[PDB]
Amino acid sequence: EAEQAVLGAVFLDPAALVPASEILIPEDFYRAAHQKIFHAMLRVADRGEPVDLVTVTAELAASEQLEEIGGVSYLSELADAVPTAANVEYYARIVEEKSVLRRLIRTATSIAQDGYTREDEIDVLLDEADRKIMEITGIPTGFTELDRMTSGFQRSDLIIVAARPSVGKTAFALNIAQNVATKTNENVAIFSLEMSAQQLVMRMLCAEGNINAQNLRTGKLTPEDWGKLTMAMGSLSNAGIYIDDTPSIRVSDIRAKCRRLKQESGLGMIVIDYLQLIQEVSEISRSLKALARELEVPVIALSQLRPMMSDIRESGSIEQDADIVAFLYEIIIAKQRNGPVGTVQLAFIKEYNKFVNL
Amino acid sequence: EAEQAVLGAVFLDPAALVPASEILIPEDFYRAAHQKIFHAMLRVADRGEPVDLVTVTAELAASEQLEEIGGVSYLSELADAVPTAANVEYYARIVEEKSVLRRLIRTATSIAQDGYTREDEIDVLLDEADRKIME
Amino acid sequence: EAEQAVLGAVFLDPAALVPASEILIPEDFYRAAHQKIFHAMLRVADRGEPVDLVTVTAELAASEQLEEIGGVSYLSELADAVPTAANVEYYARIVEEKSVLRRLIRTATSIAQDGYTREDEIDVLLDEADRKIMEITGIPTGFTELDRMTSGFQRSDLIIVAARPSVGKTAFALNIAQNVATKTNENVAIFSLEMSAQQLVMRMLCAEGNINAQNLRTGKLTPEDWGKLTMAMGSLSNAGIYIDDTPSIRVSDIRAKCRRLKQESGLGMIVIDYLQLIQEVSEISRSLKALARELEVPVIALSQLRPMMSDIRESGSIEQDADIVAFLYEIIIAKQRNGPVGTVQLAFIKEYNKFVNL
Amino acid sequence: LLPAFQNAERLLLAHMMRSRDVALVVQERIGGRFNIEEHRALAAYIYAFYEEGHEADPGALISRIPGELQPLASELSLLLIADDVSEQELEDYIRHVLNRPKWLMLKVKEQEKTEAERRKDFLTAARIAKEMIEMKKM
Repeated sequence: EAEQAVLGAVFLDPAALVPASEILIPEDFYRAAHQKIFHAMLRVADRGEPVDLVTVTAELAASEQLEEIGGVSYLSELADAVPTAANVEYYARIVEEKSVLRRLIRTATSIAQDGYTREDEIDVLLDEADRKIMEITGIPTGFTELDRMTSGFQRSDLIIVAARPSVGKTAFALNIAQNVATKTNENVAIFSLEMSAQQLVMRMLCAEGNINAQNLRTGKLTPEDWGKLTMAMGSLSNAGIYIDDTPSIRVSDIRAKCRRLKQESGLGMIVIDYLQLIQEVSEISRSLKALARELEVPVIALSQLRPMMSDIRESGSIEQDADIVAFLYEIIIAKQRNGPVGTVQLAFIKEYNKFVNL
Repeated sequence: EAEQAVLGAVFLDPAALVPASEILIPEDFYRAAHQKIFHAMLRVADRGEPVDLVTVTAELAASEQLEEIGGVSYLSELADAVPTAANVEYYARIVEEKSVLRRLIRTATSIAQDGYTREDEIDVLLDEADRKIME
Repeated sequence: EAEQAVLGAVFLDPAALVPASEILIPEDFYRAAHQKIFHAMLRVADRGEPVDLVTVTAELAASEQLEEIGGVSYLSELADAVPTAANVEYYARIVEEKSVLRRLIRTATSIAQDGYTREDEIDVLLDEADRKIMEITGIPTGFTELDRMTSGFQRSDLIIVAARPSVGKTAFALNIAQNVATKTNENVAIFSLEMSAQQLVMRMLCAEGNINAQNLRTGKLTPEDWGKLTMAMGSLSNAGIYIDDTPSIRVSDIRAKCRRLKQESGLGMIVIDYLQLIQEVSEISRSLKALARELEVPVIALSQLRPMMSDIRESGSIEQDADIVAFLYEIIIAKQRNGPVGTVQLAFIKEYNKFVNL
Repeated sequence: LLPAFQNAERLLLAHMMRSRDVALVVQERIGGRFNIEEHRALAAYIYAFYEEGHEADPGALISRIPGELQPLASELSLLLIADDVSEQELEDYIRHVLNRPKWLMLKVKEQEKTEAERRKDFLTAARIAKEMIEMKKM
């Protein structure tokens, strides 16, 4: 009995027939009202024409279901009984499932009794009683040209830019974003999810001062690179960079540290790294959909399985929890609902860690 | 009380399922409904989608836990229950204890009614507290 | 009458113990006595030896059931009275209908009651509901010696063309996909599994119109990509090239995309992507064949992984039902029963990735 | 069986039974303007304590205020909250009480609206919907 909730919303929009008349038909309605209602709810579109209960109050009183629906009481009490206007589809589905019930009854019930009727024919009775069932906007990047051919980076986005084990998803977040927190003032709450921050603070500074390739892990630096490290030391600890690294948990480490700081710093981005060993995937992936809804700002979520949508389409929501899913092969595009389909190229080096421009 | 005015925000937001399964899961609900309300609250917005009362009335009516839970006679009583949908936190950090009341009561009522066992192997009941009372 | 006399005739022959039990296995009777004779009529002659009341009214007496079935009261008669044992079928062909029900009863309710005692499974009431009820011609390939050394394709064939990756894994599901669609007027089915849905279009706009080398991946395109494709952009979703948008689609997830797309649209062929994505592996193989066969139109099923081969005949039978089995690394075919199995001649231009053939 | 708003009006007769500089702004905000028939005089006994200056507490106030207003204001102190209050919980009850009246504005005029139902009017009686549906859209 979703029907009750299924019919009374073509008033709230009111063009809540834009998908509702792009989906089902009046038959699904059991009661002689709802059918001949939706039947005369499907004569508008001839022009057309458009949408109003009055265009139906001159329609169900014209073909007299005026005395054959539920009376005046039952007409307006549809506008009065449906709240969540953004459903429709949806929604109208459960009725087709109440009609999936109907898709079986007067099909099987026919056949079940056919051992007392078509007795007789059988091979005829077979292949028929079977063939029945045969149906800029635009929060920054640093290389300004990258908040453009896609257009940000904006409020409420699960911006996923993924790659294989240590290719792009590893340090990609240490590139684009260090121009949203260090360059403009839209601060962060970060999580290192391929290492501790002690190793995730040792990967981004490589970009500044042409440093970390001699290296720092084994030794130190050469004379002129200290006078180039002192020109790269004060844009991390000083900066509004506040990462978190906490071990095997579900998801609560974010929100246990990302609720108090809603009022303090400002929150312009929320940061996320790798996926497949933080202890399936969607109860951790939807934990970021209604988060950018509550905190209200662009967010980065780098997952793992090519990456195409298909190969991360079984190891993550990704297509759904995020319309936007860029990649790291180049930053391969797939599904965008915010800007034009212009593709781009910036060359990657693989040592000093820099995606230097074309 | 700490439960008898909870679910409203999940309609008022309605995508307030994230601060729910935040510090919590679908089990922290004794009252026979709230649990499989929340289990019917997860896999629904596990699509999808996000959230609205109706989409909740779906999988409950599906698992016919609307013949088994009761019906719509609560939907209007819980849509109309919350006088401000900013408590939320809260209230999931004040209603914790309410079901946390019995995290070490299950693991203690055991050993008490289980003096009637290790007698036998005696000693060993040390390390059940180490990995059920302790945590 | 049809069941009552159904023991007496083989009491009389008695080497007519075979022709009926062929058509009827031991689980097709009813009355809790005649089967205790029927199954017993099978559980006697195992030497040797063979079958008569002597040895029949003996093993029932051995398994002590002769005072549970009747004793020699209803036993003297059936042997004595039945006039002829020449029909013999019969019986296993006229009382077979009660078994046809005992085969087509428990399934329907496992669908119907799945909507009451279950509900409580979602798609299982949709699909395990659909489980136990059973219980050159020429189609333009578009090349030269792949069209000349293959024959067809004819209707109903289940093909399997595999290779070692990048070379011939996925560089073909676009080739005949624009050589039946952009060849003859029909609405075919072109899938995408390994690769994401429409990222495959930013791969076939690299083959049709040939735009990928200027680069299609650098910003925009050189003054050499323009007067090239719009005189034909009104010929891409107008000429049968449709694409699928769904992740973990098993075998029971796809037939419909050819069940309602051949009845109402067109569908002259079903181009698909590799098995390892569309998710032990022989009954499923007797469902892609039993799909290609159940539609009368050829089907592609690309696979993945001294002198020897067999290493695909090994991984679960496979090589017989999917009759034609090809092998690339290589452009030589390995198995097909249309006639000859000629060495294919094709190309791979990297840039256009196109097939200029000999 | 207490409804939604009845407690948002109580988001005052407890937030000013325990904090009165979280009550001076109510004078500015909810005059009022109050909803319930006995909940106006309660406010009328709240702001008048702010002038004399004595020991303000949960239960010291609720005796000023003789009888009836105690198996009511005492039951307004058998509650389950605290004194950590937000700026967007202060900007929340702004609508709540004073606007529950506007939920009424789809009842007493419906008596008229539904009496156009009895005369079979659907020409103009099917317009007040816009002066209802798209009246709640503010």
